[PDB]
Amino acid sequence: NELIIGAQHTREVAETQLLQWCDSDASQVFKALANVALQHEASLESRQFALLSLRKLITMYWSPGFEEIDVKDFIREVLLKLCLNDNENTKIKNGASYCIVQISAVDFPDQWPQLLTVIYDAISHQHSLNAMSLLNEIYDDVVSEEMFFEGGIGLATMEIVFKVLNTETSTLIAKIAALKLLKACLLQMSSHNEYDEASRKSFVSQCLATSLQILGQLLTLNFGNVDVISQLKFKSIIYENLVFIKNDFSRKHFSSELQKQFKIMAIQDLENVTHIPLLETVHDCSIYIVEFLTSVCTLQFSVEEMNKIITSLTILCQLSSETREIWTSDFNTFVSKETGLAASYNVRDQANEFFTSLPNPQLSLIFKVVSNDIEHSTCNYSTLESLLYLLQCILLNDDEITGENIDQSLQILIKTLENILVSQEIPELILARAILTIPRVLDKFIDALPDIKPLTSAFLAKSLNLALKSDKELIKSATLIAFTYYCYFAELDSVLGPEVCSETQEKVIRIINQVSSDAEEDTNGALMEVLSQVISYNPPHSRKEILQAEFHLVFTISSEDPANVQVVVQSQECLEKLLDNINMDNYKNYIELCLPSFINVLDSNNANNYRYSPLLSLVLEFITVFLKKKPNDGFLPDEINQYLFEPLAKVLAFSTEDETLQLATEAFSYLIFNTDTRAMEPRLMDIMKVLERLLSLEVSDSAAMNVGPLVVAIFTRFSKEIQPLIGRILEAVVVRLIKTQNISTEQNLLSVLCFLTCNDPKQTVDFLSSFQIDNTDALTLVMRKWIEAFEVIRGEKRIKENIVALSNLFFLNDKRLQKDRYVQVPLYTKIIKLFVSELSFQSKQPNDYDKLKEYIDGLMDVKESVVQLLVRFFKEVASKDVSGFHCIYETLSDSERKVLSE
Amino acid sequence: IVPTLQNIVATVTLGCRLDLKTVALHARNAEYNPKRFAAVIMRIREPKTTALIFASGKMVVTGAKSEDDSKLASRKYARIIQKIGFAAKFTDFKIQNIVGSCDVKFPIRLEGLAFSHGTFSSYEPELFPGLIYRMVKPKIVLLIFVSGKIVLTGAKQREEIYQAFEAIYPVLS
Repeated sequence: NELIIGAQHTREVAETQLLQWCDSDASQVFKALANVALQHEASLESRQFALLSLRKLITMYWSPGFEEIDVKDFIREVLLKLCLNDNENTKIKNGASYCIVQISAVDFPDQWPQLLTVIYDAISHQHSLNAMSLLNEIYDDVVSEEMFFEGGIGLATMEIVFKVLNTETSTLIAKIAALKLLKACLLQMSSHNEYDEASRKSFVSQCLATSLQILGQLLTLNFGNVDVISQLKFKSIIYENLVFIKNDFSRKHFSSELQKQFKIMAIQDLENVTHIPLLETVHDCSIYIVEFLTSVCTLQFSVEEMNKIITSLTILCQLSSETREIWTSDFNTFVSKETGLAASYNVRDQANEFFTSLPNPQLSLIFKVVSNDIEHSTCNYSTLESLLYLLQCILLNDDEITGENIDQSLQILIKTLENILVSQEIPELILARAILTIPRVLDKFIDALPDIKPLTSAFLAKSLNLALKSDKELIKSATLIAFTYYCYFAELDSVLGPEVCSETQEKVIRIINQVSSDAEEDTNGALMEVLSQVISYNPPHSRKEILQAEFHLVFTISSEDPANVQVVVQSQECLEKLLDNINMDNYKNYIELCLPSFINVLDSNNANNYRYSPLLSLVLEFITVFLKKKPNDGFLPDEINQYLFEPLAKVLAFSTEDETLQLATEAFSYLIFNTDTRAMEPRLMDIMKVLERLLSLEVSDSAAMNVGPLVVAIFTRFSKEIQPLIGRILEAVVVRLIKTQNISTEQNLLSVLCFLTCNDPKQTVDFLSSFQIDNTDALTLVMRKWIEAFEVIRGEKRIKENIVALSNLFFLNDKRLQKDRYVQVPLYTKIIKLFVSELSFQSKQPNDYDKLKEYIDGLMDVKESVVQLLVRFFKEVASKDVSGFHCIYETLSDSERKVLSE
Repeated sequence: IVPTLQNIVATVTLGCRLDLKTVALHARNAEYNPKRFAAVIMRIREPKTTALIFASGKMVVTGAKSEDDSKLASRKYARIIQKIGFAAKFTDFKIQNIVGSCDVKFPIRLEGLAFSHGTFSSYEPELFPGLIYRMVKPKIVLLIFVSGKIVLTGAKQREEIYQAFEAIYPVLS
């Protein structure tokens, strides 16, 4: 007690004494602790605090996963009464139950399987409310399908459940946790559907069939008006069970007559709930109701039933006053919701899912009904707000809608929608939904409406002009979203004049400026996503004011929110769609437009030593993209280099972080590739410093991964001043290679040697042999490492170039190369057998919800296959025995020398 | 008549491994029931798609009626899981294959058209309606129904579907 009092930050240090005591004799410590909470000579809160100590006490020593029989048994026995005692307050029983669950999930069967017998005794004989819900919780802990059936436990559980649901005398509160027990049971039923076993499948089917009529009678049951709130909870749980049955089990297990009965009964209950923490209780209850209605969408519906559902939901999906307040005081969340980024999923959020899955005729009839329900409700506004959100819901469903009265109802509806916009007294939310939803009406009936085409321009002008004038940006905050939908199907660039297209652009651009100014990190995506679709609508002619704008938009917007992901990708996407249809002539003005902003990013990060920043990486990406987007003709004008080398040069130089160095290196190499040669050779020495450091101890192998493309880019320009620095390149490359411990990067490094020996083999081998690293020749270790590279080499694509390299290498006639089990043999002898073996193997020719998981699952190109080059090589060398090949061929084993000719 | 893509499969490699539970904890409109289709289903408001986020990090998504829509959707899934206490760079997006449907709406004498191919066309109407066909350039599975509906799968872009449609169109005509 006193020690518990002290333990329960001075309390933290005080409980350190208890922890130190536990370090000794943890086994005995456990029972001593259990006694404290057991005894009534301790404050109830103190006993709970002992309970909460027992949590961490158990983990360290009782649970081997972190790494006495009577003692642990005593804990469980005391808890039996303490946790399940009704006189105990909820907090104490809950703290106890946490101990139950921890000990059980790790030790229950071996230590004490009959714990369940105690639970059945309590829940059945004593009707203990705590006991049943505690059992439900423990269900997931240990109740396995095997133990469910073979353990026979599931049988006792289900029969207990039906017993309890028979007892009308049992309280509603009892039946709530009973129903939750029922769902816990259903989960084990879930997996068995795909593969069935006679014995257990029969019992499962009987369980389902029994459960359905119990749930039906519970539906028929009504509860006192004194306690309505619990009923709602009681009601909600019921429905969730229903859905798990329908959406998880084969049709056979649920009958059509049952579906119709439950449909009607759920609609009536939904109406009653509509007519009535209270509001959130009702509203959470309603969601599972609607979800079942969805899962039984297939069944036909009556017009009166449809009107029931409409006039009920349109009341359910009314947003509260506080949510109106939230989106009025902060519209940045609003978009996070609208684009599905929010977590909240209310009735308004589930109804939208509902109407999608309906088949055509039901959907069309519902559309007709809501058509008139709208006109009837125009007076009351919030009714129209929610009902318009719902109209959007149907409209979203892909299937067509057709109706002879639908046609004229649609003209009247369009007139009403325009009335919404022209009126200046409209509430904010409803107008925002109208802007966001009119495009759904347009898309759904694009073919239907003969006047669709001028109407698209008319609505765009009206809505966007409206999006100019709004003291509150929520209207604008929705118009931008609506613009993506507009561009979903509105080929306005084709339909509208290029001047008309550009003015609509500049229009949105100003809208984005205004909205962005205060945009929250939640929304940057949607804004720039509109930015992209606007970009795609740019019109040979080049109008630089708008393009300068759109670019600076892109980059400003990305600036504040680099870390986010859709911002990153749609940014790169935007950038690429500017550089379309660009020739060297136009390409200049883009040079000046773009490079300064990117340059300044790296310069600013220089204060951060080019340490990774999401904006840093994002800009390096942008500049890689620009680089790639050069017009095919010609080379890179030098001034591009004048701007790009020194910043990127320092980028590499200072930075050490792998991924950022890589995002730079790619653009670096690509630039150096496309660039014209004459500009580079003054930069050659600087490029050599770069390639050196990238091949250096300071930089990790991950950094060294993408040095390759640069390497070939260096040769692409010329070789004249490359040769004197070759030896330097070779020393740097080999010193990097030896220390590397990434097999992928090592393979990439060896991939470089093809062109190196392609230009000249003599200097390569001579220099490498001559050079000594710590008075040790690098050539021997390089050859050995190359051998192990073979031993793990994967990808014939590198191999084909390896043949080209070996053609250069073999004729060198290097004498030194001529000069458990470990293969330590001269190279000239070794390589021939390995390639002959590869050729010999190649002579032998080696050749919907399920399907998705399966849907998951070099430097140069040589047209000649392995066989052709190998056979011509062997004809030219074996006959001529070049490079000491006479000894190798005459002492060659004939096991696969005969298979060689194949 | 160009055949409308009735579905699209898209895949992406989210930067990091994820804990399915957290997703089911945080966004919690993902139903995650291990050992039965063991990867989290998610669905969003628009466009309508399902997506299998895998713990191992990669991802598949289906439901888009267009390449662009499939992209737009997978992006939202990346964004959402990123808001869930993880880092993920949306990379390597690709469309492993699609499926395209178009009905001629007039039955034809397909008995002889099946024999015209014979080695390719396999026809067992009593077992199940339709006819399974292979077209060489490029490889693509075609389903040709006496009813008239043509399904196509295996493509990677709209051009493959359109060209296979047109290549097999006169033969069936």
